[PDB]
Parts: sequence; C-alpha cells; structure tokens
Amino acid sequence: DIVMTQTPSSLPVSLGDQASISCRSSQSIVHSNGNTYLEWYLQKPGQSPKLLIYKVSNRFSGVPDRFSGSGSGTDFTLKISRVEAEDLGIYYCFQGSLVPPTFGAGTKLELKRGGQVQLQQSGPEDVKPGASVKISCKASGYTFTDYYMNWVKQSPGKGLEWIGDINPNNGGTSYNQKFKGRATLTVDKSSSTAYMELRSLTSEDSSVYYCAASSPYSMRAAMDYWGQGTTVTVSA
Repeated sequence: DIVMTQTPSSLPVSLGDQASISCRSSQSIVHSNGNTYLEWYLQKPGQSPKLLIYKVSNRFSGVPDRFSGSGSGTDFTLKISRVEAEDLGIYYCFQGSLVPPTFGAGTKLELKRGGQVQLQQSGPEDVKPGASVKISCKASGYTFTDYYMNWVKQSPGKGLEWIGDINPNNGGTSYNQKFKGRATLTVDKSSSTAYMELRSLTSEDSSVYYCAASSPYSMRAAMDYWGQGTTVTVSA
C-alpha cells in the first residue's frame, strides 16, 4: 500500500517571497504506461477545493503562472513566487497514479506577521448511529457523461480521503478498500445526477463530503471538485 508524505505541516511566508512544498511518496508513483498523475490542490478556508496543477507540472486553466512545480519518482516540489492574499490557503498533493489514490497531510500557507459550470449538492444531514444517507450531486454546465465521479471525505481531524469513483456510462464503480464498498456510488443519467450512500456511521464518519468532477489531464478523466460539498454530522 502506498503512503503520501507532505512537508511541511505548516508554513509562514510574507508577500512576494519564494514558497516551496515537498511531496515525497513511499515509492515511485510513475504509472506503468509512462505517465505520472500527481495534482496540486488549494483549499481556501470556507470554500470549494480547486485544482491548481494536474499531471506533474501542467497548470489547470485559469491559474496564475507564478504557481509551478515539478518532479519525478518520489520527489515532487511545488513552488509559488510573488505570493498574494488570494494564494492563501491549505495546499494538498494528490496522487491518482496507483489505487487507492492517496492525499497528503496538507500544508497551511499562512503569512509572516510584522511590519457557469457547477455541481449542486444536498443540504446538511443530521444522523443517528447507523442510519443511512443519500447525498445527491447534480451536474450543470458541462457534459455529465464525460467525467468520472470521485467522492472525497474531509474532516479537520482525519484530513482528506478518497471515497471511490464511478463511470457514468456503465456504472463503473471502484471503491476504496478502507471503505470496503460499504458505501455505494450510483448514477442516474436522466437528470444527470450522481448519488452516494453509506450505512454504518461512527463518530469518525462525521465529515464533509465532496464529489470529484473535473478534467482534462490527458487519457484519463475527472480529478477536481470544484463544487459545494455536504456537511454530514453523526449526532449521538
């Protein structure tokens, strides 16, 4: 099993200064075919996490060129020069190269002190120990059947985790073995919706849930979301 190590946990940098974040895997994440799928995501506190970099060094559309990072094998290094206030947030490295795709521990980018397409999600859910939940994700503004649908669990405590993915065509679900398919990804192409179910609910199961959507990143689809999210609280 592959583990992702993100360094450092937190970093202070004043405006304009260089910024560098190292992501070191357990071993080579180079895909057998000869590609390498590694992404850089930015979580702006109180918003949708969105994609910055896909496929090693390739920048996502609409992203400033001051964001650039490279690497191979294990080592991958993301640099940001000319830091502004919109560059602020907690960054995550993500490998989709080997199943299960894993995330980094995140790095809060903070400051030194001194001197239209979108996917709607269901409302927040309050639940009891073991009750189910069906989370609905409705796509708007793009071709639904084009993109795979990943799901991602987010806690302040246990960070980011990949739930599982599904192919809109054949219901091509592939689930994280930690989740053991105890959750279920379904797709109704009629209204273009991707639901998600889960039964057993513990304290640790309490989290926010996002539905991963958007591409290109050649000859594979659907990495970043890039949408609202749904707060699920397990109430004792």
